[PDB]
Amino acid sequence: YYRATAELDRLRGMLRGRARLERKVGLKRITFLMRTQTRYRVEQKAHWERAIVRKNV
Amino acid sequence: PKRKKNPMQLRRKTYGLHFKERYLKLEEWYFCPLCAEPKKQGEWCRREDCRQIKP
Amino acid sequence: GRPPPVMGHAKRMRFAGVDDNPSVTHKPWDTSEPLMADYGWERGKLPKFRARSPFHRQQIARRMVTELIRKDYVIVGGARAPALRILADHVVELAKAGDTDSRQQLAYFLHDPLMVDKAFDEYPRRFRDMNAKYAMMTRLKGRRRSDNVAMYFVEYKNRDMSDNHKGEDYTAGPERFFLPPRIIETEKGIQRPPHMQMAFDRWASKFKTEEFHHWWRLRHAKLRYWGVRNVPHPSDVDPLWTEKEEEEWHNEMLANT
Amino acid sequence: RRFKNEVGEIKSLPDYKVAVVELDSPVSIVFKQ
Amino acid sequence: FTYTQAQMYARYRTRSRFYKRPEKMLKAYNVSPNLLRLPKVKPGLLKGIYTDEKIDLRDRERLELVESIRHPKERDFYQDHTYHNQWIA
Amino acid sequence: YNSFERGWKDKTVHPLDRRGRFNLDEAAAELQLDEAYVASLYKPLHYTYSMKGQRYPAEQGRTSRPGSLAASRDRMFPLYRRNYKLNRELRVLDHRRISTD
Amino acid sequence: DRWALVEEDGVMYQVNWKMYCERLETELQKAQDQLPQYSFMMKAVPSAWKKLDIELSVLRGLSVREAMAQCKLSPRKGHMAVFRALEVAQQGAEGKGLDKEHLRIAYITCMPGPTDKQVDIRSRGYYAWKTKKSSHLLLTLAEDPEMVLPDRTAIPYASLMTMKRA
RNA sequence: AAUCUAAAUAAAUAAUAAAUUAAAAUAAAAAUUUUAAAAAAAAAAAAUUAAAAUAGGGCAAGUCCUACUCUCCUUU
RNA sequence: AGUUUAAUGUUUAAAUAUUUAACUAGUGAUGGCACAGUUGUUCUAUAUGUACCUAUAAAAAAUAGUAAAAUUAUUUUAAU
Ligand SMILES: [Mg+2]
Ligand SMILES: [Zn+2]
Repeated sequence: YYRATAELDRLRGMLRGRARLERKVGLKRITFLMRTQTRYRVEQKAHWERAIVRKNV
Repeated sequence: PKRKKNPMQLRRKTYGLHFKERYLKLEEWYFCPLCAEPKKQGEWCRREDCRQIKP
Repeated sequence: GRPPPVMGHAKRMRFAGVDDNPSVTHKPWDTSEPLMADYGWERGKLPKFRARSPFHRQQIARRMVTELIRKDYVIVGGARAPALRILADHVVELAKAGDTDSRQQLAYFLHDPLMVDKAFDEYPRRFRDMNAKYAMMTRLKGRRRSDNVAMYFVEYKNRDMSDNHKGEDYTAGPERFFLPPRIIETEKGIQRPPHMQMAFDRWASKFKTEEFHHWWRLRHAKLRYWGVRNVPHPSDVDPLWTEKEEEEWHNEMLANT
Repeated sequence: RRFKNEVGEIKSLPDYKVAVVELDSPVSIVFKQ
Repeated sequence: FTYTQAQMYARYRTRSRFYKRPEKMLKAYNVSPNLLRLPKVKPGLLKGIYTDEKIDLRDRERLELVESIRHPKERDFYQDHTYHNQWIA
Repeated sequence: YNSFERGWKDKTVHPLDRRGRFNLDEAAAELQLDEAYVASLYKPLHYTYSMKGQRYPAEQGRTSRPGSLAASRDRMFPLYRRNYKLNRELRVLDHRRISTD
Repeated sequence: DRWALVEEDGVMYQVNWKMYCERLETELQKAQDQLPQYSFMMKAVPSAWKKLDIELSVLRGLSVREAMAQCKLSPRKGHMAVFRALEVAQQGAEGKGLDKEHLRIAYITCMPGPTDKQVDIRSRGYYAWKTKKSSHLLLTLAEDPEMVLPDRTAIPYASLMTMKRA
């Protein structure tokens, strides 16, 4: 099981306090906050985002 | 303690007027004209001049 | 209402008025009594500085009064000072009255008899015209290094009307603790009552030996066994008093020669 | 006598036997400086 | 903290650092990896920790100055002996 | 404590026992009691006779240090050297007193 | 001869190294001492970092004539350790040419340092290692050119609201 | 009534996945409720989080130990 | 005035201490050396025989898949 650490290891630089300092809590946070974006983005962002465009027109 | 505290928990410690007033306050002072040493008011030396007339 | 709102007994606080109310209990709210073992934060009680027991506190009230009389200044610390100055205004209230009731009511209280022999002689002469506030409570500045207890300098009032401490200086303590205190040079021409300065060197005589210079050497081993930082080894604690410091004083007793 | 040499091994000298003899007429040594 | 109603950025080198001190990078085979590229200028000048006097209170000179600092209540024991018999080699 | 800062000092050494300065050997001459003996009465019996006792370690004196010479327990505390004549004369049973044959 | 590459004209030059790092160690030194600063590190200040350091952030950014004052008053240990420097550092600063008066405290930071391990013997056969802590004290006296040393000879503000108007 | 401050100093322990959520109310669905959801909106005490340790159960496989008309050797 | 109780203590100053109740009369017993592990000793409680008697110490790979804890290398290319 490969946590893609070197793909997240340099991106904790924009998390907040405890996540940046320690690694096994830093990854766990981002590899979740990343794991929910790319799940929010595929199935949920449109049917929200395409409702601002409908509420506008 | 059933949890460790992130800094934002340790940092709230430093906002109340209990931390500030205990550690982070500068004392008001002035130069004892007789001893030329810094001094607070209401306190004097063990010395005749400092003890007869409070500098 | 008809009964007191707070019945017979309840401790109000430090910083609270008397709020007199009909009650069976007895409260002084006045402390004109001399040399009294009424220590407390109330009104009719002098401040109870901390100690192991109201007995041991009374034992601290003895060696801190008999050392203010012995040498007119004692650098006392914390809530002992407001508790001592009221014992310096009592000793004079005991030394002024004079009757052989009082001279014992202080004899019961002082660890040493020469003090009750002193207090009754200088103080009637000294404070013949002062009628209250005989002790001056001037606070030293640097809080103790061993704890933040404050250090007040309680000294008896006017000494220029004294007979024992006429023109002494207290800007600094005696060099070896058995050496008499430095004198103001403007009044260097002062001699003392003999019974005061002949009994002193009787006491100061034991530290001028070598058996105390062994108890001095030794003590520095205790404070290291108990490890106390910054205590020189008993191998470089060369004596306080010595033969070179002998020659001056036997020739400083030229009066009896 | 025992001690630690600058290296660190405890280099204890051989043991001996103080024998305080007591002569009749006292003896002395002079040292001119 | 500090802050005099002024947003000085914060407590400087203090509050956050004292939370997880960084593990010390160990040498492999005693090698320093980029030794053969970085210059030989004394490290006092490399990252910037350039100090005019590095006074050292771990010294027999300043033993009086250390004993000047510590609190009288800070009793230190075993001044004239040690619990472990020092004469065992 | 007239210190203003307590310590291993300014702890008034004897705030009692004001009758100092005892000339023991001088007084021991009046009692005719072996001046070397009388002075031993007034120090813990560990220090003079061959008795089980507890010594402080600084009292023992250190090896020759780089800072200080070898300070033996005697040359710093002369009046604490045990006197084993005075021990034996007083405390131990001599062969003489029980010699039977 | 080891060469360290430097660029001079857009191309890099295989310049000798022993002569290149002797040019740094003289330049970086000359680029550091000609400053109006004075950095001074006291080490093994016998105090933990939690304590010692929070008593520094009161001093960070104070004139040394004030810092040497706010230190001598407070009975804390952190203020007595730094005051040990502010009399030694300025004692060395005045040699560098730095002013005795206009000198400031630029950065006064605590540096985590050596930590002994002492055996502690808790009750009921449990042990827990007490670690006697010690820190390092990094102090950079800088020089403020226009710093007006305020007159401190009037009782803090007994000069008013305690003295009657006129 | 007594003795057991704060502060200054030295600096350990259980526990620690995280928290910005935690509150609070209501329904739940397998459960005690906790979640999910909706909808809100410094110091003492021990109501909740594990304020507890550790006892209390009963089941499973494993071993233990004691007992006698029915099993079996080393057996004196 | 050290011991059948009770309070405190509850990682405690103690891997049993502080205070205290009770008890206390031993010419028959804290004690010379003597008994040792399928066994000693037992005024017998399956109690103890060096601070859990399941003795210590030592030597094994016993069994533990039969609901214990684990079993290390992303971007794949046929289903139940
Ligand atoms: Mg999409
Ligand atoms: Zn002064």
